[PDB]
Amino acid sequence: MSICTSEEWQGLMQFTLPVRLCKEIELFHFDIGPFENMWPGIFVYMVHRSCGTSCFELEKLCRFIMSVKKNYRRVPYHNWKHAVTVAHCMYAILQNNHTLFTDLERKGLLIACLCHDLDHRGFSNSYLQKFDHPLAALYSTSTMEQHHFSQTVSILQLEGHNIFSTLSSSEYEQVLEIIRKAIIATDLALYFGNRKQLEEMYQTGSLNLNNQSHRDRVIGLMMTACDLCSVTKLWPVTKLTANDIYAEFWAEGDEMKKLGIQPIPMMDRDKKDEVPQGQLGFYNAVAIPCYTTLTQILPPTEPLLKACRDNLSQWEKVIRGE
Ligand SMILES: CCCc1nc(C)c2c(C)nc3cc(OCc4ccc5ccccc5n4)ccc3n12
Ligand SMILES: [Mg+2]
Ligand SMILES: [Zn+2]
Repeated sequence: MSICTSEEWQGLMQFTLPVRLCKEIELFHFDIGPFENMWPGIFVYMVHRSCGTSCFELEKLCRFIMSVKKNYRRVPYHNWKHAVTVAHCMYAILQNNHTLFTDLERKGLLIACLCHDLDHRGFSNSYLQKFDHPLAALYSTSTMEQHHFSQTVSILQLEGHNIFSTLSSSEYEQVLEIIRKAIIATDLALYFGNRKQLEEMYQTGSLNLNNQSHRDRVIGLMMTACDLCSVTKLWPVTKLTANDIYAEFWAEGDEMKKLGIQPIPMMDRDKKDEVPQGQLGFYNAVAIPCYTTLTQILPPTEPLLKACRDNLSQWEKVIRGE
């Protein structure tokens, strides 16, 4: 497992954020894209702002973040950029719904988002379970996500990395649970059930944030919303991100071909033409319903729904040749 150098976490301690970035970070549609060098410092800032400067021991935090960074691989999409992207969206939702969530939860959720794709390979849970690869035997379901959490704990177990040590064993065990459920929730195979339950609970008015299982379900949908948030950016960022995703999908399809298996059209680079229709279907069946139910449960998150509506509109425009 990769460990940051002495030169990386200390430099991060030194980092400060420009004034104009402080303002824009608060926007849902903010794109971290153009600020690569500043990405670690952006997360620190977000953590300090959301949780408090007294929250974690700075030195332990810097080690943790820079070591998380080194455990993201050089893959087209499920990389370090994705991790910070997802953490930022979480920060925006949390800032607009601050007191609905406890100190511990905001700490856990921010750290969970950063680590939620730790050591991703560019391969889906479908690939691994239908090939093997020991990970699918180690985790029969949810599968990469179980691996991501395993990695999260491993990095915490590195010397001077455990940011949660100053917590009482009660709060400590809780924050791990928060992180575990939240990371697992990022398996999209689970999202569909989750959103139906939440839809059912909201429409009937059963929904109660004092109810832990309800609260667990809300957190998981927030995770889905953050995980998918590239659909909520300005169109050219969304379109550029779509390239990265397909780069990974097609590379998975290519390894499948090498091993004598036909991949689905989504992972088939020969089926490039079907992308806009595939996107349209993803927005209609996944993204739109996600951000709709989210807006219902958390009204301040509506700009997320709006941006996704806008991007759906764009994909429709591509389909009809415009
Ligand atoms: C697994 C990553 C989840 C995810 N995060 C984002 C942020 C996206 C985004 C933005 N788009 C996604 C599109 C998908 O599949 C859609 C699809 C379905 C059938 C196809 C057939 C041929 C060509 C492309 C197809 N695409 C599947 C997952 C998508 N996705
Ligand atoms: Mg994932
Ligand atoms: Zn992800």
